[PDB]
Amino acid sequence: QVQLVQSGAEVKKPGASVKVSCKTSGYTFTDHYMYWVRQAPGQGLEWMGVINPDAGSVTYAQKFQGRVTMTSDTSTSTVYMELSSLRSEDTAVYYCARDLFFIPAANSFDYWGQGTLVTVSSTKGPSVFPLAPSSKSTSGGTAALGCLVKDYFPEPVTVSWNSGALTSGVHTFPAVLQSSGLYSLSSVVTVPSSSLGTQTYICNVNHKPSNTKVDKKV
Amino acid sequence: NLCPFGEVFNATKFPSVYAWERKKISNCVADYSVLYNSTFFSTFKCYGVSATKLNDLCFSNVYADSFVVKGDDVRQIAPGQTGVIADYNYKLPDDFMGCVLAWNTRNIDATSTGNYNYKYRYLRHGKLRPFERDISNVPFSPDGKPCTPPALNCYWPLNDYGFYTTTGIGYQPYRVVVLSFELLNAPATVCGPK
Amino acid sequence: EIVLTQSPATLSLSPGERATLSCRASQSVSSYLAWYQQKPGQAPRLLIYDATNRATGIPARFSGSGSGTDFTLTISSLEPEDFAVYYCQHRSNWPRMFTFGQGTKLEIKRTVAAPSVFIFPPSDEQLKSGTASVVCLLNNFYPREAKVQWKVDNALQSGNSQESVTEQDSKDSTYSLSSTLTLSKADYEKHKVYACEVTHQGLSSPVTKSFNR
Repeated sequence: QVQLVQSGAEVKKPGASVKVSCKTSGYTFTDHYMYWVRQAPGQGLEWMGVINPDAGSVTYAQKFQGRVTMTSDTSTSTVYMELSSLRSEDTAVYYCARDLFFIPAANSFDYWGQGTLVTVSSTKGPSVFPLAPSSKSTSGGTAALGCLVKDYFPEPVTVSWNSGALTSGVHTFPAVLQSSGLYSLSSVVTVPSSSLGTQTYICNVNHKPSNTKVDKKV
Repeated sequence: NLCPFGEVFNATKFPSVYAWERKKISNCVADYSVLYNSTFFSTFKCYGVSATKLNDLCFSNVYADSFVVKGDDVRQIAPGQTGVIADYNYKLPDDFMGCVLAWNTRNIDATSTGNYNYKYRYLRHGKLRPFERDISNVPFSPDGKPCTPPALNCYWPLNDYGFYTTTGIGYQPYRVVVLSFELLNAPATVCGPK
Repeated sequence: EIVLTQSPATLSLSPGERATLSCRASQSVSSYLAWYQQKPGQAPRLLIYDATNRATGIPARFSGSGSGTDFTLTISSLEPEDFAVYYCQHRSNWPRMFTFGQGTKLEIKRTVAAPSVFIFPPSDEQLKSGTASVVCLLNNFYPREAKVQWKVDNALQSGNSQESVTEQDSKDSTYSLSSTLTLSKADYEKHKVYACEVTHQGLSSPVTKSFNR
């Protein structure tokens, strides 16, 4: 079956260039229109990025005229996108999609890739600051906890409770790009008042690009 | 140099519709003058653009086609027509920016004794996509379970035309050359003369 | 260029009713439309091409329509795996242009629940490094409409507060909201009574929870 495999994440700097590949397999990569779309977090996708892999035919959008340059390789069957002059408004997921028609015609996209999360900032490490289960705000038979994280740029991260034991109320809020330039996460959990103190409550941060794992008891 | 459009029309033989062939004419200097001057074209029906603008717009990469229809099937080769040669033989898109060129060959590709050398597909699951070439000979059946040619409800997927020379003007071998202009915003490779 | 506009942009329906997604263009374009479906987290999926043709693998419940300047995608019976964002795409002709809409998210309609208000005082471990922040929790609320405002000595505050809302939970079809008020260490000790005001539709009165340091 047709499947488009892409590369992984790629963090770049505000002013460098990004080169993301799109390997195609499962079909004849000779007569098929290839495209490239990008979805901003919360926003939508808006550009064509139509690349004709036959010899050299390309066509770009209006907002992306001299910033993007695409190319194809009939030997490896993989198209390449090169976006230069990365500003602070290009942090988004880049997709590569095929076409439903053949090379002369054009229609909607049918087979999509997997995405390429590209961001533009400086890397750092995380910091775990536990919240406080205030005994005064325990109305309703239950309580609340927290493992509020601090500024950290890379976000292939995750949290848990007792190494994944308790899975009731593991609501983990998405990160937010603070004014400093990094991200911050949050994770609370609701437990009965009768289980206060007896059951342990320790989160587990698994920030891989920082090699920092801090387990703090609330 | 001169665009290789002469070999597209002047050829020793053309494939059938079920196995139509294409070209990759690019990086040339076309003329578009050997098509308007002569009058041996039966149906010169361009779509998308007009015949006058073909000499001015710089196309990126043009694509030619070649197949032989059963005379009265040229009408089915059109952006929107259906039948038996436009759903599982050669599908043309609605937004087709090209020109259809058909001319009669009742004396070059016909025989008084029999010309059983051109076939077409008339049994296929579903319909085809624009610019799709399905070269296959597997048996056909309403359900699955690929059967043998000897069966009760399984038949061959292709049928021979059977062109003659002692018939009407309808059942005659016509050679259709479908040009497909691809106008991408790329470095111009094929422009007009001068 | 042809700017595609989607009017609702938020369609809350029940699991089993019919959808009325719309996609209206600016000019009088042809029937060259394309609906999509992007599950949160995954990649977009082709739903209806040419505004009247069903794609491969798409169930029979999806049936689009439309012509000229009034398009509509109507789902016969909604399914629990059919709640996602739907985009409609228009293709130009000469300069190979493509335009997308804004996305009409489809969520599950559920009984309006009261948001359980909770506030977390900042720990002394963060005070040693400055930038003290207070977190207010809002859990188990169906409608994504909550005005989370703090009370600096019975006053207002804005700019220094960022809110984060999760997605609809598959268990009870509720949401969760967490607001964080960023401040300074020397600024936190200026006041004593910090309050979190919650203005929700399901609440008959704005619930305000406060604590004394």
